[PDB]
Amino acid sequence: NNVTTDVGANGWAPTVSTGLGDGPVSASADSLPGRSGGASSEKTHTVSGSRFSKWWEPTGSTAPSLLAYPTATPVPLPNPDEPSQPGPSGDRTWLLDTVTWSQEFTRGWNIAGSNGMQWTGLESLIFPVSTDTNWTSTSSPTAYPLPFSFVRAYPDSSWAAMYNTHSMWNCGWRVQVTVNGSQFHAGALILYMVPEATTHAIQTARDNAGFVFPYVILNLYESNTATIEVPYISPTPNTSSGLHAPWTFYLQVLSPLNPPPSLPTSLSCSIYVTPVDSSFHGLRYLAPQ
Amino acid sequence: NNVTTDVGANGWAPTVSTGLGDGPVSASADSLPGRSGGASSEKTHTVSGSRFSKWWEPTGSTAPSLLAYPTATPVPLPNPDEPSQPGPSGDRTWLLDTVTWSQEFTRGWNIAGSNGMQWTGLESLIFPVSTDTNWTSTSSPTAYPLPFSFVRAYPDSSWAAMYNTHSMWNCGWRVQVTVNGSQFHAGALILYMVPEATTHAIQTARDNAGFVFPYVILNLYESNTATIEVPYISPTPNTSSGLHAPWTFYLQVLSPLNPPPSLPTSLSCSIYVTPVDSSFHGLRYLAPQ
Amino acid sequence: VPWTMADEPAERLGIFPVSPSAIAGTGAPISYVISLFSQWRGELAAHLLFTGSAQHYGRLVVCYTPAAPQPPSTMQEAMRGTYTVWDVNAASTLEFTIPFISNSYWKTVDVNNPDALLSTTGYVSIWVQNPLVGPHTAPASALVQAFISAGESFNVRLMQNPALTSQ
Repeated sequence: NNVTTDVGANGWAPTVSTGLGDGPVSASADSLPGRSGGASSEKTHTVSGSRFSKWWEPTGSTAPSLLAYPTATPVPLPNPDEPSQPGPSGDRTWLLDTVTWSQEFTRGWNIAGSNGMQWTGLESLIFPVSTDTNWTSTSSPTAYPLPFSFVRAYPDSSWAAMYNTHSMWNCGWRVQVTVNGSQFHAGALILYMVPEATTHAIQTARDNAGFVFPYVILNLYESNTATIEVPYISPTPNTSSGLHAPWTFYLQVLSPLNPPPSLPTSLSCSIYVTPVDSSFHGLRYLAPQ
Repeated sequence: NNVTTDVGANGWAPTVSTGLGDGPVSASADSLPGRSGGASSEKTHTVSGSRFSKWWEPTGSTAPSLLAYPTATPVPLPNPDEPSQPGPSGDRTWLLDTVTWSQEFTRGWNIAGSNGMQWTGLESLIFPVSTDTNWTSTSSPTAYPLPFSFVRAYPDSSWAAMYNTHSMWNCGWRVQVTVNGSQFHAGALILYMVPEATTHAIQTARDNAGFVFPYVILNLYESNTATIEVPYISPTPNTSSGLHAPWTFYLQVLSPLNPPPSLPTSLSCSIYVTPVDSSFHGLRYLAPQ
Repeated sequence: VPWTMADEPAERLGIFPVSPSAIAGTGAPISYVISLFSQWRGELAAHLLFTGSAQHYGRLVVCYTPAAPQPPSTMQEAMRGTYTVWDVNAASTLEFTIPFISNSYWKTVDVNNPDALLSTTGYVSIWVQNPLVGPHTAPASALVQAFISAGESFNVRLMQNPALTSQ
């Protein structure tokens, strides 16, 4: 017990899969040779260690500031090419956007500025994502899709240079926001990192259960800044350039800004973005996002 | 003997520089700590190994294909910042230009195509060098100034990306040209690498003594291609971006093309360029050439 | 450099080139030593003393950009170089190091040609990151005193006529 079902258990050689009786078939781990990638922070990619004959041959936030998830283990890559790394010119803290936070904003109000995008999941994204109609909307923007917003903000960076030149990329992300209020100010913002942002996922991030996602709170009672970092995620070991946003940043309001009387009714915020441990595979011609 | 003059010899302590007699003063080698750069190919830059009290404190070509000069030894750099390297995306063989070689061209005729520049030393270069009037002239272009011609040919390369983002660079150069002629064709081209190309230097490269400069001959009698590579040169350990051309390529005619009768009176040429071991220092905003 | 509560983000409060036109005429003791000689090198230590109130809060980003034909026009363009976002309410003074990211080993002290390749290392500028905030009945402005002195690797050589004939 060992519930009454059968998870596996598995079998082999003719135990759980013979011509007399059967249990449910299970897939085994594929042991592959190749260059160690996928998991950011711990890249250290190096060489690894035909096999058939032919017929013609003879608690929580805003406590500390640590990664939302712990970094995972590297895996052997399918492609044999050596990656191109931007280094310190790419992996650095960039000023993503500067946005205003007024008291009129209520619970679960996503805040974004000029470099941000209106993305509640219902917007019809015209391909490619670099089309101006995606970023300019009748209402205020809400999200910061990575790396789409980062590449648009700095199209001339070494990170974006390789991003428009390689078919696939791999890096983590660190977002920080600084909001200075006097000791007389009150209010709280939440820095959300939403994986694979879609209609239902973004609306549940506004709600009470949203704290399942990576989060840190920027409470004006004690903090002036809050940092959050997330390692790389994707269904593939390397993400396709211009066609996939693994992480998206959301700066929403938990407790509406409560400024002291006779002071401004809004505070300025500065959003930063940091790609962590970047590698790019498959060099070819320039194809922007 | 020891000629009758005095080269040094030098002195110290009070030998060749005392209050009783003097010889000519000489400068000593400055022993500096820093990161090992300057000399390309052999970069391997690493850390090295106040010293006064204060008052308030208690045969030749076209034989083989080797470097025109041997690579020199590294030197400690004055700047403390770690360089950014483009790697294989930058250090690679690029198709610089495709140009025609007709029989009408005589001895010492510099050949260059669309990506080339008219530079005999007499042209008035309007600053910055990216101005269109420098590259478009009433007559045919003649030279390929490096890296000016390389950056203009591929403005979106990772090499040019860092080149427009860093104040200084350091790399060698390798130029190759392929000219296919049948066994019935005759003629010879010279691949010149001219250091600090100026009015007098470019005209002497056309003349008989030009073979003092780095050279390889592309003789149609035996060869279809000829390669030449040169290490880095400059008055400073790192060259200023957009304001200095250490090397310039010249593909001139030694023996005019002598094609067989009833065949085309010109052959096509493909010029390649290869930056060797590239490093970039001093990261800041985007300032193109 | 003055700094008020009315100053918005991305507002430039000051900028100076790191060339003998500025570093040799600040009035500081270091500027006199530089003008005596013809060549200099090494790091320069900048100290921004916040002489505001203990109730004031905000941020001023101090950027150092290496040599270029044109100086930085906006805050984000200046933040592409070596910078430090300085929160004024911590210690009184900010210890900003100006690194010697230089083309050659020595820089010339020639006031007639300050923008030369072998003269200037770049620009240093102060921008408003987060606007100055504080409780009501607090001062609406706060002065920041910018000091400059020599780093631990700063050197000078080749003596020249002092005073200078400048302009």
